[PDB]
Amino acid sequence: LPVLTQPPSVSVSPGQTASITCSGDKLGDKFTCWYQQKPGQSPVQVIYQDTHRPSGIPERFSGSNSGNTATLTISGTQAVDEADYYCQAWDSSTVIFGGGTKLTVLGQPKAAPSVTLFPPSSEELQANKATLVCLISDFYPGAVTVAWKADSSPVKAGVETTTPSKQSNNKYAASSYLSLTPEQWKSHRSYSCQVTHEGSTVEKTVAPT
Amino acid sequence: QVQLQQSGAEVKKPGASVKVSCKASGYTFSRYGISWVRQAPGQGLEWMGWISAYKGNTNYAQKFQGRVTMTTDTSTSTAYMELRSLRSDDTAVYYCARSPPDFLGWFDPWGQGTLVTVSSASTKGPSVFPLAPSSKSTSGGTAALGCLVKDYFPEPVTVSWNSGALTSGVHTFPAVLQSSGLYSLSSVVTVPSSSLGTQTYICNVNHKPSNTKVDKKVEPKS
Amino acid sequence: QCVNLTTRTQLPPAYTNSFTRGVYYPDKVFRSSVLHSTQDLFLPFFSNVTWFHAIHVSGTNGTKRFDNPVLPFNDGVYFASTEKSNIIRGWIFGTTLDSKTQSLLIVNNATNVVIKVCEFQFCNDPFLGVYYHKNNKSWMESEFRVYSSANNCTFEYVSQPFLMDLEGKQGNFKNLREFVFKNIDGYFKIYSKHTPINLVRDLPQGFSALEPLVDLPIGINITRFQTLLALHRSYLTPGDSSSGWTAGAAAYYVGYLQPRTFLLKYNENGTITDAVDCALDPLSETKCTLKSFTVEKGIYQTSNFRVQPTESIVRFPNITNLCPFGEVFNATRFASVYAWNRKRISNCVADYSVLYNSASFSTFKCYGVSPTKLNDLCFTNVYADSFVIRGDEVRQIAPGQTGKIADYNYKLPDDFTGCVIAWNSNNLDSKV
Ligand SMILES: *[C@@H]1O[C@H](CO)[C@@H](O[C@@H]2O[C@H](CO)[C@@H](O)[C@H](O)[C@H]2NC(C)=O)[C@H](O)[C@H]1NC(C)=O
Ligand SMILES: *[C@@H]1O[C@H](CO)[C@@H](O[C@@H]2O[C@H](CO)[C@@H](O)[C@H](O)[C@H]2NC(C)=O)[C@H](O)[C@H]1NC(C)=O
Ligand SMILES: *[C@@H]1O[C@H](CO)[C@@H](O[C@@H]2O[C@H](CO)[C@@H](O)[C@H](O)[C@H]2NC(C)=O)[C@H](O)[C@H]1NC(C)=O
Ligand SMILES: *[C@@H]1O[C@H](CO)[C@@H](O[C@@H]2O[C@H](CO)[C@@H](O)[C@H](O)[C@H]2NC(C)=O)[C@H](O)[C@H]1NC(C)=O
Ligand SMILES: *[C@@H]1O[C@H](CO)[C@@H](O)[C@H](O)[C@H]1NC(C)=O
Ligand SMILES: *[C@@H]1O[C@H](CO)[C@@H](O)[C@H](O)[C@H]1NC(C)=O
Ligand SMILES: *[C@@H]1O[C@H](CO)[C@@H](O)[C@H](O)[C@H]1NC(C)=O
Ligand SMILES: *[C@@H]1O[C@H](CO)[C@@H](O)[C@H](O)[C@H]1NC(C)=O
Repeated sequence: LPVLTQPPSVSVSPGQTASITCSGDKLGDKFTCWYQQKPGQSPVQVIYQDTHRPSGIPERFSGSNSGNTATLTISGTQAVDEADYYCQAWDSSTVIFGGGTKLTVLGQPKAAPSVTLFPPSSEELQANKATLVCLISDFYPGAVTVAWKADSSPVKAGVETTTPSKQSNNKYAASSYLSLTPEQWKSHRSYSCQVTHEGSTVEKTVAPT
Repeated sequence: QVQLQQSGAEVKKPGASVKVSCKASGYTFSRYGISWVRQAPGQGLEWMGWISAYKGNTNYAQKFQGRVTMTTDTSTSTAYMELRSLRSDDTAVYYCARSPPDFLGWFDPWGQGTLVTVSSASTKGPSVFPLAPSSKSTSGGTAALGCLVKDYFPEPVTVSWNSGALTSGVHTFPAVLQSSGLYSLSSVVTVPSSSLGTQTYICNVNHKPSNTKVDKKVEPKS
Repeated sequence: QCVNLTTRTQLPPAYTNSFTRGVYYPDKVFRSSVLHSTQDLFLPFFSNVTWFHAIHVSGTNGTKRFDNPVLPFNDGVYFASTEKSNIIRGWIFGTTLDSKTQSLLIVNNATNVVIKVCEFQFCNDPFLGVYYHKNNKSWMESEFRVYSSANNCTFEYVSQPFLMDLEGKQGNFKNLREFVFKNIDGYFKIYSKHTPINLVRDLPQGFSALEPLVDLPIGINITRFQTLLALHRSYLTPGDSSSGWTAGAAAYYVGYLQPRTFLLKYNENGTITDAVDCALDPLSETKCTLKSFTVEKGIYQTSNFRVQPTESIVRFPNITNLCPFGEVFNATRFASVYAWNRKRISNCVADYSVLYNSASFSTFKCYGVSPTKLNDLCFTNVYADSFVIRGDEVRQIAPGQTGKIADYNYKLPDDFTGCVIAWNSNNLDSKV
């Protein structure tokens, strides 16, 4: 699998040009299509075969494909061009779809994701189980991601992550849970939840007692 | 003018088989192809496979090889896809796109998609723990405490603070759906660090499909 | 799976002049500077070779004018093409180009040639669909754009390709390819030649013989043929229609063979370097009569002139006694079956046609001689026997039967020669 790597979020102020890069291996002997999916609808094809655009798509979407990256470019980004954009590569045998890219027409000031971390309560310790609780809030551009840490290493098992949800103030919130047996809870001297958001990162940490 | 109408919002159990239909109108059905695309809720698109409407001629992905069967019916001009041996991880939205009769591209019109949900929990009451205010949650003038209400199926559940008294800092986070099939959530509120144990902070948990009502006090760690 | 491609073009095909082209070695027998005259199917010199414009492109938004007709195959064809591309693949030969008749298919791809005699189901506009890989390498070539089904498959052959590209070509030169097809005595013979030429509008002025390629032992009845062209898939549209296939420019030359006499001048290595076609003009008939390429002054007897006669006038004498059969076939009272009559018809003019076509006879069988050839033969005597029998006893009046009639009433010898005539007579002979 030549699997295409594509960034999770691109933030653009109203009136600028957005550039989405679908980079996968090879990708020069394959044609690439670009699809647009608004939230709650079926996707819409916006670029079919390597800079070719169908009728009905306005004259600001332009594709490109050269080397090991494909590129979608929107010029003069309005508020209606806010959706998910998928990159797709086909050959004689199979078809690969890339990851998403949520584009956002910054209608406000980049907020800071307030993070808050909680260790497993005492009753849960007596309950022969353990759960770490990482809450994220107020981070208006919603492309947050999370990573979990035992004393020095990253962990990738026992964690669940909510998709971002819009609050009343029209910013976002999210949550993640870490499953642990209490003996593993006291095994490692401390854990932490880190969140990355627009390159920036903030992490919080808790140690057992 | 062209049109792909899908069918159903099926709910199955783990182990059963599902059949989705996609009916075309507005063009000559016999000279094109149909491809199927999956999308898990909150994830990206996956390619399932492709069929040509001329004479059979399937092409499946290797992840779904041996599980899916796609057929056509040009007399009524519909297309069917059948998945077998369903499990959790297969609950998704299934899309039907009009591809060419050859060369495996061009997912243009995208019929509206059917949501297929697998599972089986019925109903269950919540388990509650208090997440104590701690110095790791404390910072300067304020410190946060909350209540974790987990493992329940019947989605509408509510947690209030002090019978509805505190509205400052009280924030209930969206419930999360685990692999076990049960929901879970945690509601937290910040309160001045001078007031760790001083006043009353009791979370009132009410589960309306069931009849669960429990008040849990949150106090600083021992 | 096949496409309507044919756009109606008002323009007719042009005509060029085959100066001296399409000559081949009609046999495997090394010669060395021997001036040899041969009567065979050749293309006549300075004949009228049709220039077919196939796919051709005009630039307004890009319009291809597809017109690829089915042509007759009279006695063999001379085919010629100056194509830089690889747009001319093989041919289809046959009688109906359909089911219920066998057909022959020659296909050249980039590494082999494949020849099938089979029972095809060709479409109205057959072509070869080619697919590529975005690095312009080949992916697949579907022959299901030619036919829809191919069953009952008799002959198959596969070898090194007939036609190759050889691009580059020393800067600015063109590669003329010539083929001669002829199907005689159950064999299908193909002759070929490749020659480099410069930028000429037509066939060149030189001389080049054609070496034989294959002699396929088929036994196929061929009266029509058609040319296969290769089209590439466009990938800029999902549909399979005429907008979904791209094409270059294609043109070829077609002339027909005729039985002529050619004087061939061999080389010392075994190479036909020049030739001349007898007939045509007088000078050439003299060169053929002398067996030379230079005639010295003189006067030479070259042939003969014989007026031709039309129609055949057959004169003869009138007619009197055209036989009045109207006594034996028109009697008021016949004769019993146990004492039949016996009339000995004699010298006269007998017209068995008035009998044969009278349509009043329920049975008219002839044994020694079929009926229509009676009015063209002469004998010594005709006898006519007459009687009356039941209706279902007429099958015993025949050579070699049994029954109460043929046993002892009237017996016919076993090498009978005449004819037996019988008709119903219920109203005359049966009475209440
Ligand atoms: C060119 O033609 C030859 C002759 O048919 C093709 O070779 C055959 O390919 C098929 C599969 O495509 C095999 O099953 C046969 O065994 C092959 N026969 C021989 C004699 O090689 C060849 O694939 C064609 N090439 C292209 C690019 O179409
Ligand atoms: C190949 O040709 C043979 C005859 O040459 C076909 O056989 C005939 O089939 C029809 C119906 O299928 C019968 O009514 C005839 O009696 C058959 N002929 C004889 C001589 O028995 C055969 O069908 C052809 N092959 C295919 C695939 O159609
Ligand atoms: C080869 O096929 C052709 C078919 O055209 C035969 O030629 C005659 O074609 C006309 C046109 O349809 C028919 O009306 C005649 O009946 C055909 N002739 C005969 C004798 O049937 C031609 O005869 C065929 N050759 C052989 C050897 O069978
Ligand atoms: C016997 O004589 C009759 C009468 O002369 C012939 O009948 C004629 O047959 C022709 C052709 O069928 C009819 O056009 C006439 O109309 C018939 N005659 C009459 C008077 O109508 C009959 O052909 C004779 N039989 C033979 C064997 O010559
Ligand atoms: C064009 O194709 C259609 C089927 O696609 C067919 O019905 C029609 O007869 C074709 N046109 C001609 C002139 O044969
Ligand atoms: C070839 O035929 C066309 C008409 O069919 C005629 O005009 C032309 O003169 C002919 N060519 C020769 C060389 O006779
Ligand atoms: C492939 O060929 C087409 C047409 O001949 C040309 O436009 C294209 O640039 C070629 N691509 C490569 C990679 O050579
Ligand atoms: C062919 O003939 C030419 C002269 O016409 C001679 O020079 C040459 O040696 C011969 N043999 C070959 C080419 O093998």
